[PDB]
Amino acid sequence: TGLTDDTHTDPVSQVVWLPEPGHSHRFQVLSVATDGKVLLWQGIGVGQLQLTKLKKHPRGETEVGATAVAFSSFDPRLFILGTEGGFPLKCSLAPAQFTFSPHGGPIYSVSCSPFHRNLFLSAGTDGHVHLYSMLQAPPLTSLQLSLKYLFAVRWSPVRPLVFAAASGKGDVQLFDLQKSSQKPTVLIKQTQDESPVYCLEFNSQQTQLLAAGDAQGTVKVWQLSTEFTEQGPREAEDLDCLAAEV
Amino acid sequence: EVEETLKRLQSQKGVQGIIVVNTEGIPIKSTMDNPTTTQYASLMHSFILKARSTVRDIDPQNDLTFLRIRSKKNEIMVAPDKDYFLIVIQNPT
Amino acid sequence: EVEETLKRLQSQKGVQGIIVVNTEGIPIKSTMDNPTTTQYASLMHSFILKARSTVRDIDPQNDLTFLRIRSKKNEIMVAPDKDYFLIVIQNPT
Amino acid sequence: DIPRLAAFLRRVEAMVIRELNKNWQSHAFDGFEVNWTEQQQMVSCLYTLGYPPAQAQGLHVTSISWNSTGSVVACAYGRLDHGDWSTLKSFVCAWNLDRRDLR
Amino acid sequence: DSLSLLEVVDLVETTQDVVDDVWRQTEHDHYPESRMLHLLDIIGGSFGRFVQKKLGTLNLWEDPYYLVKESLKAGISICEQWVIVCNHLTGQVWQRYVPHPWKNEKYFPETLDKLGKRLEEVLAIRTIHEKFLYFLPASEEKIICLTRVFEPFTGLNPVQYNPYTEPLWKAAVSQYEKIIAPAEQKIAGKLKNYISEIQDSPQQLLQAFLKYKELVKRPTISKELMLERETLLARLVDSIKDFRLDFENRCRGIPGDASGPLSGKNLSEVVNSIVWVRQLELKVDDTIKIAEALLSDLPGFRCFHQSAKDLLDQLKLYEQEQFDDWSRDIQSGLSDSRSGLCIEASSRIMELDSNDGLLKVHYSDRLVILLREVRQLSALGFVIPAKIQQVANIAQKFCKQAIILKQVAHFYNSIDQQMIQSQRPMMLQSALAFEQIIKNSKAGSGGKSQITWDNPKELEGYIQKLQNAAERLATENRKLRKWHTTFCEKVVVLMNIDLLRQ
Amino acid sequence: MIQSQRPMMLQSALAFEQIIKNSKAGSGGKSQITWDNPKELEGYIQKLQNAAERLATENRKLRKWHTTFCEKVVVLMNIDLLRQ
Amino acid sequence: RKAVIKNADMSEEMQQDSVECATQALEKYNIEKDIAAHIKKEFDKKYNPTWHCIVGRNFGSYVTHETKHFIYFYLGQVAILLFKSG
Amino acid sequence: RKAVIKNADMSEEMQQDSVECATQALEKYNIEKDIAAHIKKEFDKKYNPTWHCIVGRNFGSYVTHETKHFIYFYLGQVAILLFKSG
Amino acid sequence: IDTPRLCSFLRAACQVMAVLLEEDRLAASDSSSQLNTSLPFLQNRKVSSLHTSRVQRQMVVSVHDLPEKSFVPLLDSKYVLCVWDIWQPSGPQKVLICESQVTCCCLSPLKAFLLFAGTAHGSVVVWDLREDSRLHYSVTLFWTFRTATFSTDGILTSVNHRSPLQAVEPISTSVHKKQSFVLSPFSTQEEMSGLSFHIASLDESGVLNVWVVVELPKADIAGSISDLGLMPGGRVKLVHSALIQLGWGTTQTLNVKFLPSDPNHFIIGTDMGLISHGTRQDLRVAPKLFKPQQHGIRPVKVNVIDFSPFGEPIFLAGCSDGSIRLHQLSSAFPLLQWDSSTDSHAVTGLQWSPTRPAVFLVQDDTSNIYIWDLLQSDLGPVAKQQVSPNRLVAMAAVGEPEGSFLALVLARASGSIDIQHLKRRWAAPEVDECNRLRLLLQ
Repeated sequence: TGLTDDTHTDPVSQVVWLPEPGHSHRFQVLSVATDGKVLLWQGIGVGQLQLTKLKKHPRGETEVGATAVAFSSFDPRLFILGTEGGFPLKCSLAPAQFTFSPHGGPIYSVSCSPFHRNLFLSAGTDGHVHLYSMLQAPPLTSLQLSLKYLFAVRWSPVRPLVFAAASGKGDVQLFDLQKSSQKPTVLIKQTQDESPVYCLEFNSQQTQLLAAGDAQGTVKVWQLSTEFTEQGPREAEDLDCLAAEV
Repeated sequence: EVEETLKRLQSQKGVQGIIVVNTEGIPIKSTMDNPTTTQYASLMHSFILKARSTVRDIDPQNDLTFLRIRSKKNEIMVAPDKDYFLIVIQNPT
Repeated sequence: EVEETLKRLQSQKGVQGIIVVNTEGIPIKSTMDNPTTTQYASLMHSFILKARSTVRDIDPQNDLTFLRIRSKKNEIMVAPDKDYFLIVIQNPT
Repeated sequence: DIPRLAAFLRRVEAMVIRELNKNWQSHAFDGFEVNWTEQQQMVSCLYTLGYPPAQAQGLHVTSISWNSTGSVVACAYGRLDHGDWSTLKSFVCAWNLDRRDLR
Repeated sequence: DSLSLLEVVDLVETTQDVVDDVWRQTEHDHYPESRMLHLLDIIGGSFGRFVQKKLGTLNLWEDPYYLVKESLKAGISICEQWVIVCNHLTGQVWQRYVPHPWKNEKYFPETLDKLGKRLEEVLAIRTIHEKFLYFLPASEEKIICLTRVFEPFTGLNPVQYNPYTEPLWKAAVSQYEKIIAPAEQKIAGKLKNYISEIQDSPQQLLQAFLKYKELVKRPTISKELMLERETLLARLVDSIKDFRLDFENRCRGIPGDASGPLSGKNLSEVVNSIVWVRQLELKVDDTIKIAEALLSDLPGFRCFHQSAKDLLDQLKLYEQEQFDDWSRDIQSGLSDSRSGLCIEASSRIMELDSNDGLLKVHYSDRLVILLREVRQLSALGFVIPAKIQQVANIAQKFCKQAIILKQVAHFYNSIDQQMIQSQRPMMLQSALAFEQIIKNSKAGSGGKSQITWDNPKELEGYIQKLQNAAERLATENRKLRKWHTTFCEKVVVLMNIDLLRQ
Repeated sequence: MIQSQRPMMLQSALAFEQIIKNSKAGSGGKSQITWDNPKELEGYIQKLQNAAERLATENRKLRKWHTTFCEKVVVLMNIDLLRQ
Repeated sequence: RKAVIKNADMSEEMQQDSVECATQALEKYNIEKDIAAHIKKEFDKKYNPTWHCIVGRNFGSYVTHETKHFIYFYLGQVAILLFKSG
Repeated sequence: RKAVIKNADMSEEMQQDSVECATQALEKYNIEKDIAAHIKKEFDKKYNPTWHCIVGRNFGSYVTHETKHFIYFYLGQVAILLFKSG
Repeated sequence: IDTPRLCSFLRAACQVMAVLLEEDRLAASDSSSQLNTSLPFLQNRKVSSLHTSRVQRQMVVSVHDLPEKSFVPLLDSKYVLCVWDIWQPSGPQKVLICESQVTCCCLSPLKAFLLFAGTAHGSVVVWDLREDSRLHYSVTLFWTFRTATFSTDGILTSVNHRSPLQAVEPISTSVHKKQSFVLSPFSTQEEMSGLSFHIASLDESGVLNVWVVVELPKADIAGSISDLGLMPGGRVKLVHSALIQLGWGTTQTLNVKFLPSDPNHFIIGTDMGLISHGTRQDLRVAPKLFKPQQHGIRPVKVNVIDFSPFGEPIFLAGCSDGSIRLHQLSSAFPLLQWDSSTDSHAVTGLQWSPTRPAVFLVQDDTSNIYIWDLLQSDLGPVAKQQVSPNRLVAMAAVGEPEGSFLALVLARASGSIDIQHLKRRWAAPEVDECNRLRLLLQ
């Protein structure tokens, strides 16, 4: 059990695991403080946490809260914080480098880039999925879904550069980068009068198992075949890198 | 169609024999003697499996596309399959 | 001399890396990254042992002359030798 | 033994430098189309519907995940949108997609 | 000269402010006019020479245009920003801070203005060329040939340009427009096919024009796409029409759908209205600007702008009204009934003859409400009146104890009505021992009511004591619940076992 | 077309030939179109070509049907009479 | 993972239980020794001693079994050999 | 094929036979199942049945043996489990 | 095995083996001749032309035209393209067929994917070379024919211009596909998929045309108009003008030749005795014309144009008066105005030797070939040889710069085919490089 004192009183928005620099069996557990703390600890360390502090212009109107954090598989010390302010903040913890101005609405979801470390997702009230490359923070591309909200995004570094996400209408969109940008290729629907899905996640052990959650206490599994592998899809990475540099 | 092509191939001076191995070392068609037919089917069945594993071990999202093994006496080619592959032996000389 | 010829080979548009496997699957020279250096050396050592045996089994008076493995990702070639073989990988694309 | 190693490198060099280039641009048969699996049909739906029966009547799903190790283990958690600051609101429902998990 | 273009874009603002401030009535009514204008004239002209030199070092002809575009835009911002602030601020500085003879008049020759336009023309030309480059397979011959045809034309307006032979450049631009035209004609054809292929999807249509807007605005292409631009206009009218109706039918915020559920709903419906309207404003505003850029102010736009702008203005008013109510209610509530010595009063048990001790504390809900309230206003770029900041800082001090005080209060009130479900003395007797620990502290309840207000540390001690007991009792409760389930499950199986078979 | 000798396309082809044969009869006045004004001939050949193009399209469609029927038969010869 | 039975000298009911038991053991443990220990102990209890179980990714074996008490099967890439003898 | 005994419940003379038998088996046979079979059979002949042998590079086991008839050792990188049961 | 669903694998395996065997077959200073004159389908046809290749430096094509005498009673098209190799044994390797007179033939420079030819009546055809043998009429004694193309005879367009063609050439200038634009409705890469080179076709009218289409994913029959095969079309078109300076008043062209170095440059010759220069991208680089140090007109009716296959960009051309000029690209006037021996007759064929020295070959009407080696001698022919079986129709010099070889293939009006190898002149190579530089400097 954790503590109840000043260590971590805030109503943390997320919990994430990381590998510890020590033996690979050890995984540190973090939370996303709503107040501006970067909190990491070990198993027994949940009591008397071990690491704590990203604040730009401290002691003032500076309350750096975030709703989600994603970490790049590339390196333990690269991750993005989904700040409530709306502008994604890069942090390596506290240091920070880029403010990503293309996405201005309060963030509800982030995701790290799949392989090649250039397709970093942020999405919030804007309803627009802005990808960017942390190397320079340019607007790479913005999906222009005319939908109320977004609540989850689906990436698989295992698969080619493909995208799907669950939106606050009940539909789940799929996008084949090599075919379309704004037009969903495959779309999964709900029943006639079901309220929107509020979550989406995909099994890390691919096995073509996708799961989403409806407005009822029911989780539905789909077996998807569309995302087959192939030699050549890499082109999507070159297309995005060239767009960024021009 | 396929039988006519196989005959035409066999007529080529380079080709030393053709074996159609179907059920994991069990042939149905051969242009060779029986002892060689059975041995060859077995060897190439095991051999191709090893190559396919090697490729998957190098990268877990790629399989065999083709396999060739060469020797002083003759040269053997096989192709990947879902259910069964075909064996060709030729004299490279 | 040989260092220049290996670089010459490496400069070829097809070639994506060269590994000189010496000590029974443990290389001594490489133009590739470390994970790949050991990955290819180890796997191909196991394979060539199978390939050489395969030739001796199919005919008891012949050794291996050459092997080629093709895949969707890349292609690998090896030749046998008295003490040790060499691995070259190309991009078929 | 450096000159012995060099000698080997010379011999194989002679083979590979010639053989490789000839093969690389041989532009040989390109009709290889093998799948090793039956073609899957259009994406399916409602593969499995896991949930706590009684509790699912009033709750809605807000957090789901899969166990990386036990790929059969699907986790879900529903809750009520309001009152999440005071009372016990829900449970964590897991179900395996494993042998004999017919319910 | 030691500063880059990307930095001086901000210096122009700082320098204008500080110089106008120091001229104020400090030690003397007004410093002699000599320096009053001379220093500003030097500063303005110095920016001119600065930008002129720095843009030359960009090599506005070479291949790395990516970095050039960034630095070039900065150069323009420097030139224009200084002129704008000079012309605006001068009008008030000489009336409010320094009684300078000149009033409601400017001083600056605005040579930066011509320099800024010069760079704007260069940017527009380079940008158009890059847009043609994307279509290089369409106009390959034109793009390659014209590049070198236009090079000697650009050479009529070199870096560090001074408009003292400006007519020469005018001739160069006239030829540019007449010679580049074949490129525009071929691309215009391609664009018509590529846009008209869009099956009247407002989404794809907007993006098609948005991505190549620099080309569409060109006289040649604009006319070729006239039918497509008018078609988009009509659809854009349809869009804001739908938004208007959706707003009107939901603005009251009564059904859950009209508000829009959010995780911040725990503060109040204000957060929902803000986000809801924010989206409406952005969508309507964007459509207005796109129509303006593309239509070139045809009757189609006149009608569209009227309707869409009126809607946009109503949306802005909606937001402000909702905010004003929010702010007023919070300020009123604080001033009315919360500033009056709110304390951490002990559990009012006797009032509720059920052992349900009512820990009547004004801060009960208000702590988290205030924290969310300030978070909302801060994130959204609103000023938080001092009154809220003051009570918020106080709330922080209470929070340190309320987090643990509620725990021990809850355990007491809860255990009292959960242990009775089993009637095992194991729990009923030890719960009384816990109650005794509570009562021991309660012996000083009258004084506990005043601790947190002045010094919460004493209370922390009392709570920790009760929490330690609560941890022991909670452990016993968990064991009890575990066993209770265990025995229930086995008994319900045994009654279903037929002794004659199983 | 002549590889299958389908009476449908054979009849359509006859109708095509009728266009040529009737057009030939018109040569009494049309045999000097090119001399005076070829534009009429451009329309002439395009219309005749269009008829041929339609014929070509119809033929491929019938081939599509033909294949469909073939696909069935090869299935039918793999039916177990004692079970299916 | 996927259960594939290659050889069996065992009743249909015991075959399925062997797979099911190994599947649960594989879900609970990562170490092959501990997986084997679970499988063995469960069989001694339900089907009488004495069973032996070997679990691994790379081995060959030559063993003697009592009739109707031997199975060899895979769970994914891991082979499980289970039999009675003694 | 250097021998290192990790655990044994076996007399020293039987330990020697275990290593010597496996050593000859590994010299003669390339295939794991055949190596195991050689070793098992030699023990059945000299020390009576019923012996069982596992030879491999990656496995865990949990087995029951007759007292004083168990050995587990490596030859190089290959583990050999040799015991009597039944 | 009973099911065709598996026999597909057997087919594919055969296809692989067949190609490998075909690849395996590609094995190896005076008269030393060879003959490859099997007549499996050439019993009555007459030779009309020869063409060599660049992908297979040992490959040659030979055009044959059937007379009214039918060696076979079958419906036998009169126009075929004989494809064979120098080192292969007697017997053509492949054959292509068409309906009308075929000429203006060329091959694909990157790989043997397509074969191109211009029709006598102005249309353009292209055969699919990289196709297995199936759905083609076969004969015993086995030999199989191949016919597959969708000609411009089908869908009507303007690119035909209803004018006979004069020459075609593969234009290796494809440098597009820099990127598919992020907004797909405006991505130009898609339409260039598979396009590695274009094909040019010039007609008598002086109108130049360029296009190419490539596509593999197809099935037996298509909804659009095509042959019943899996082949691309001719939707792409570009048109370029010519004869602006030259142009009763209506002029025509005779020959065109592009620049191997930068294929965007080319020259065009006319009957009026002049050759113009131009290019594709920038049409104002050097719009000059070539002319010798002459006056008046001298309508020598230039009929053969070629290019020296070496670093310095020098074009060569010959005319009916038996003269040849070296029209250096960077000069309006030629370097060496040589009047060939036997100037009393015309130039019938020119070529540059595929060898290290800059040896140049000319054939005349009397079938007396003259050779120059300007690296070691003056403008006088360094060698010559006529033939008793005179009335030569065509020649082509074929060789490869390392194994190496050098050959010369010829054909006679009698319908026979000949070839010999005099590779002693393949290269010094050291002396050749020494004199090569010298000639360039002086």
